[PDB]
Amino acid sequence: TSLPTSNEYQNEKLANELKSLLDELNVNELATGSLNTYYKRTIKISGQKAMYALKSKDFKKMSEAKYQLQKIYNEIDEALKSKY
Amino acid sequence: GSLVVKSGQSEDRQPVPGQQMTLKIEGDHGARVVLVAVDKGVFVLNKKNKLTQSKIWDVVEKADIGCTPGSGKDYAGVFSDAGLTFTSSSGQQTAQRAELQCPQPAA
Repeated sequence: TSLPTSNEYQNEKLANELKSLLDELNVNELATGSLNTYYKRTIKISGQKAMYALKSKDFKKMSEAKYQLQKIYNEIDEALKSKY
Repeated sequence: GSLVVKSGQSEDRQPVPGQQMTLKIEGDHGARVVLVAVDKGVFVLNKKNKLTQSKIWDVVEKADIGCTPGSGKDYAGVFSDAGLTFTSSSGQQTAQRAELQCPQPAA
């Protein structure tokens, strides 16, 4: 077949990255349940930003919510290692 | 000593409410440090009676027993105004002082 044209492969790559974090969002939203109220405040604010970005397919929001949801995921991972 | 409190982070100016940040504390080895973090709006309401190191040295200077910036009427007046007593076996000794406070200037 004809190979995918220009932006179509790039937008699909961004959607696959956002889809990967949303699979463990329910795990991470849970994982803040035994953590401090800041993490639980941050992830539910950051979670809807990723959820809307995937279904709206806006490039600006899908870029920002990818790095935003990655940031709180790093904070949770450092929280769970420091809490033991 | 030399106690200094600064930020551990070098970026992310104005952090978000609830965010984790690193408090960096440089100070003398073996020292015990106490902390309190207050909103400045308390101090805009009432900033009186705040303790500082300059007021500590001011309290010590108010507890000083010397009353004059040096010199004196004689050798005995030199020691007595400085805050010292002297007594020799030959007989020369300082003036008697029975008051803890310093004599008040005429002003």
